[PDB]
Amino acid sequence: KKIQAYIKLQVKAGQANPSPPVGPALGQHGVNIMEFCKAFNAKTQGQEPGLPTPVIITVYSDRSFTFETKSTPAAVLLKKAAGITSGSARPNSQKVGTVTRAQLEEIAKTKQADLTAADLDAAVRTIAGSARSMGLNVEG
Amino acid sequence: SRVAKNPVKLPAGVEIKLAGQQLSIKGAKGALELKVHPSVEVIQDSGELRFAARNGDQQTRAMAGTTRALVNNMVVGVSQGFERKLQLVGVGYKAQAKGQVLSLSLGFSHPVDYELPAGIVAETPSQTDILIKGIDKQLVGQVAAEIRDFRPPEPYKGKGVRYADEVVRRKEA
Amino acid sequence: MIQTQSMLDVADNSGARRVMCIKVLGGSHRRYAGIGDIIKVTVKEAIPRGKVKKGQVMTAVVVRTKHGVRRTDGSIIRFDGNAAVLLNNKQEPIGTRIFGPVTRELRTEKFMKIVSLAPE
Amino acid sequence: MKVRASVKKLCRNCKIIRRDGIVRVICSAEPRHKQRQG
RNA sequence: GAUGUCGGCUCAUCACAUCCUGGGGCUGAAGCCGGUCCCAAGGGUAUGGCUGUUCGCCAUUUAAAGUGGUACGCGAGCUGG
RNA sequence: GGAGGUUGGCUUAGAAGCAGCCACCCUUUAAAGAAAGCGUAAUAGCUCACUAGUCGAGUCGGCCUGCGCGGAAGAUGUAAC
Repeated sequence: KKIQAYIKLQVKAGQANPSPPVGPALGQHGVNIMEFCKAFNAKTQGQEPGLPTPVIITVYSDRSFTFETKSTPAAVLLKKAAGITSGSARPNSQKVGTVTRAQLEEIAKTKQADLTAADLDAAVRTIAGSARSMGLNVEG
Repeated sequence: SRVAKNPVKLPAGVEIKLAGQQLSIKGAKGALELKVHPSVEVIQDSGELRFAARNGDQQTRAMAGTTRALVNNMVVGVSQGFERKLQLVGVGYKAQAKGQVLSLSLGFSHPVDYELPAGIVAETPSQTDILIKGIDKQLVGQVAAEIRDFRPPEPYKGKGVRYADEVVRRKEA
Repeated sequence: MIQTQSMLDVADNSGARRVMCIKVLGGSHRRYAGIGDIIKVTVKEAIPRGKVKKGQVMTAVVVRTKHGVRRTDGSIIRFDGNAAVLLNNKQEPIGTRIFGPVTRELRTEKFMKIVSLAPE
Repeated sequence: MKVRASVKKLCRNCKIIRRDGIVRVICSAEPRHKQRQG
């Protein structure tokens, strides 16, 4: 039905009801938003609960949506370890106070390193480049 | 690769009445198809056909490909009936075949009464569908086009006759 | 009336006494206008007070002429003097009371008003 | 159509056909790429 | 050892680079209207005020009041502002 | 299939691969440019890239060069052999 990955969705972990983080972002996908929350309740307590969590969603018509085990997230938690909420007006060349590799060691101790990676070192190198979205360079 | 090298491999008891100048295929489920070729070389094997060519111009290299696909369509025609799926989109539209008359409702002031030309039959399983059964592609395809050009579709509503599903584009008002 | 610059009076109470034709409406160049046609008048001579002031482009219908109207017979009705009835922006009359006779030939889709106030 | 003196492709979907002695451009995408003569 | 110059009247004929009507791609074309560009020369293509005027500016129409060539058409056809 | 983080950020339902400016990385991984292009400008989706079959001989762009007017519409009649 809808077979291509990178289907983009940011609602909370356990909570699919807040639409103004995405709005009508799942209308032509086919499935209404309310029955997604049973899938968001299947992956809780690790995916930054309370805050809206971006998650790889896989669209099915069987009232169930399997998500990729991305155990600790990085689109918002790397903002927390750097010290910002809103990134710069042009990322990685305009700066607001960046993150280095000395502070990436503590957050990457909970990667569950074969679920978003293959080994433990390249998951640190994954969140090395996962800061390269929002005004945070790789400076070491 | 060229289509003129691949053979025909005519299936299941299809009879060739070849004179060299006018090939005549006669099979079951409809018969009496025939074509005339200008100048190619046709050999007649044990169940296949190969189309050799004469003088190596641009215009004999082009004929032997054309006359291969025309003979291949006559084989499938007595084997399988050619069909075209035409759907109707819009409120107040319908179609009903009455024997050999196909009469339509298209929101005009007077109803159109389209007549089918020859041994080719239009069946309507719905009010918004046409199925046109025949024996040759060019005559099935021509009749399906002339029905379509009564009310061609629309990018704003889609309100008009529309054949096999993937034809349409749209935009907003 | 029947030509540009034809002086003709009105048959109406609210109007002015005399008007003059300036344009025959209708086709490309209609040259004449019989009974029952729309012309366009200028007001040439007004009553000391009515409703319509002197020197104003209006619109009128022609109701009596000295050339006559001709029915499907030889029988013709032929008055003396020309006469018009002013209209509004929409073609409906301005006044209240119409003076003198009219013809029955004028009554149509849009002119059931003035044949009511006519008496013929 | 859009009569020019220099026709050329605009997107990846345009194919240039020489139909009956004239260089046409037909586009399987958006119709605003249809160009006639050149 | 002469080819009578501007505007008006009368009468016209051809071009198409189309004003109207006829067929039609695209549109930032919902419908009514339009904009723009290809095909088309068959028949049509305003009465007035002011000026010597063509031109123009106005008033009122109309389906529309086309742009050029023809000694800037036409005085052994008229007028003479 | 078509990426691991991951909604790629400020922004805006939405800017997410496809507001404006940009990151253009490192990595799950036969593969994946956090995108080349369409797609609801934008959400999908379709693809493209690139990898598994399928298919079983050629294929692809450019450089010079001979002959070919597409560009090319006018006023009496074909009317620049």
